[PDB]
Parts: sequence; structure tokens; C-alpha cells
Amino acid sequence: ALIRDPRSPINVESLLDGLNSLVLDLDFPALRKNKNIDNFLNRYEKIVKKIRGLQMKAEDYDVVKVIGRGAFGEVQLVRHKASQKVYAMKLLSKFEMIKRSDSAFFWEERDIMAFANSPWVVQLFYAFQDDRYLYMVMEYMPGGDLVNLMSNYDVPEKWAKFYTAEVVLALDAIHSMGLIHRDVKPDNMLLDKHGHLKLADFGTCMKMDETGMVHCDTAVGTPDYISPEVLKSQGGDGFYGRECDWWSVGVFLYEMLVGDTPFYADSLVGTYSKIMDHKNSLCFPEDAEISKHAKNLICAFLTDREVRLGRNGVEEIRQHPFFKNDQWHWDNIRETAAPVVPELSSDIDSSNFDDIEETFPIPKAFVGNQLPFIGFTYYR
Ligand SMILES: CNC(=O)c1cccc(Cn2ccc3cc(-c4cn[nH]c4C(F)(F)F)ccc3c2=O)c1
Repeated sequence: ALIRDPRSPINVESLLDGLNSLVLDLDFPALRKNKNIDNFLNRYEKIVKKIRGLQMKAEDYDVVKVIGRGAFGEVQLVRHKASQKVYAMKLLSKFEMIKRSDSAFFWEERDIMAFANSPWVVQLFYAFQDDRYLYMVMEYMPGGDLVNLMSNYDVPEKWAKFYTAEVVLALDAIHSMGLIHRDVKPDNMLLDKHGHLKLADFGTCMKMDETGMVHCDTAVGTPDYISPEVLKSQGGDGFYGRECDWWSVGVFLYEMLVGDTPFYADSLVGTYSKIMDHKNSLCFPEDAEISKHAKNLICAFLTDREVRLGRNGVEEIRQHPFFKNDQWHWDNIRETAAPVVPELSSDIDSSNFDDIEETFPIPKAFVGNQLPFIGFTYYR
């Protein structure tokens, strides 16, 4: 009965993952001296290779261009050969994830994009694997990200109101699924064909307790955007709530209106120290020319959690005077016209993206390197 459920760990895709993964981890001359291992391989090695050809696989896609990179892989603009549809495909290297003891962040990332069913969340259509990579096949966002937008325009406060509102709604939606994002930044804010925002890169997300809190002893995210409480949790037993995402919205709003990040330093350790000393290090440039309302919202986000705007819920963010505007309302913003509408040449126009510039050793005994990746495959 669970076999049909796309959420169950024992659906057909996961059962096939196990059989495929066992053959992968055993098929070596050394391990084949065990008769058990050889008797199984003989029975199943021909049909597994047949199954491999009929399963969704990488060679079914044309690689048009590489449009993104990360610690463990890259994102490619692809076209599915048979259907001629266009997607963005993210790859995660199995060797690197094992080599750097980081093998479990992709579960929530896959599940959010697959099941959120939200206009604010990039949607996942397929997940598959081969012996080297994980693959997440996603709806393509041809508008680019907000780093690219900020590098090409001087963002007036009217635009900043729009993108900050859309981010607030997107984070609220993620919070209502029980998740804290923890890596809010402009590189994770993607724009669709109509210029509206979606969140991406859910690698550092975490589900909250029945109390709304998370225990964590590890500081995560990006150094420019990390909140004091998350940073402080590296020294043991962090207990914090969703409000760490609102701190990172404050950094984003500063960066859009001022042109630099508010805790900039030449060293990572300097950035870490400035964030700790934020009550003294947060300083707007003399030539800023930023409104009183914008400066008040920025400073209401860039405080300690016990005092931070949003600690009581999103309604206190939405009423803030900075969001007074003559173009949109909180309940209809994504159906109004975005400030920048992309002009697109073809369905593989990638002009809003800058251009971009090892394996396991053969085992002596059973290691099970493919075991952590069982159950990743998903067919919509
Ligand atoms: C631990 N995490 C990693 O190692 C890691 C590996 C690879 C990339 C990243 C960060 N990154 C960058 C771009 C990116 C782009 C899309 C996306 C979806 N639809 N369209 C696009 C478009 F590309 F068009 F913008 C979706 C996710 C990402 C994304 O995650 C992180």
C-alpha cells in the first residue's frame, strides 16, 4: 500500500534504488571471490543493466550551458531530447559528499521542491541518480537572480519594497511548512519569466520542533548574512526560532539600498567579529540617501532576536510604513507587474547568467558508499 505513495521510503523507485545500489557496491573482482556475491550478481547483472537503460538517465538530456556552481556540483541548462522540454538540472557529486562528511542535506531540499506546490518555491519534476551524481530536474528560472539584478540597476526604494515583500511572503510560506530556511541571500532569489521571485537552494533547511524551535550546535549559512544567534550556536546547544530568517532579510535590504553588505570585512573572521559587535558596527554611510522608513525597517531587522521585528509573526512586518506603496497589496503582489520584466530571445535564452569556467577507489571489502542515496529517485 505504501508501495504507491511517492512519500513512502519503500515505493518502487526506492526499491529499485536499493537493488541498483547493491549491484553497484558489490560488482568488483575482489568481492566476487565470495560465492554469495557472485551468485547474486549472475542472477541480476544482465537485467540491472537493462533497467539502467530504461530508467531516466543523464544521456536523455542535451547540455546547453552551465549556469551555476556550488560546493558539491553545478546547475546546467538542459533540453530533454525525446520531449524537447527545457529545464534546469542540479548535480551533486557523490564522491565529494562522502569525502567531506556531508551526505544528508539534500533530503529536505528535494522534498520541498517536490511537494511544496507553492508559487514561491522552485518546483522539482524529476530526481534520479547514477553512480557518480545526484540529479534534480527543476523548472528553469530565465530571469536570473537578484545579484545579477543589483549589478545592472540602481535599485530605487520602490523596487526594494516589491522584492522585500515577495521575499517575506516566500519565507512565510516556507515557515508554514515547518521549515526555517537559514540561508536567505540574493543568490537564492530567482526570477521567473514574468520577473517574479522564487526561493531556491534549500540545502541548509531545518524542520522545527512542535514548539517552533531547532537545536543546533553548528553555525550554517553564508558569512555576510548569518544572524547572531546562529553564529553563537557553534559553541554548543543553540535553541532558536524562525526569526533568524528575518535577520537575513535585513542584510538583503541594506545591500539593495546601500550598495554594500552591512558587516563587510576583509577577512571571514572579521565579518564574524563585526556581526557579534553589531550594536556598534552597524553604520550607514554619510552619503547614503535612504529614507527614514527604510532605515527604520533595516534597523528593526538587524538586532538581537529578543527585540527583532518578526519575532511575534509576519503581521508586524507587513504593516511597517516602509511597505506603503501605490502599485500592489500583500494579497495580490505576485499578480501585479514586476519592476523588471525579462526580454527573452528563445526558450534557452541564458543571457541573465554569467558564464562559468574524481571517483571512489575500488573497494577491498564492502563499503556501501551508495547506501546513503537510496530513495532519492522521484518521478512526478
Ligand atoms: C550544498 N549545496 C551545493 O553544493 C550546491 C550545488 C550546486 C548549486 C548550488 C547553489 N545553486 C546555484 C544556482 C541554482 C539555480 C537553480 C535554478 C532552478 N531553476 N532555475 C535555476 C537557475 F539555474 F536557472 F537559476 C536552483 C538551485 C541553484 C543552487 O542551489 C549549491
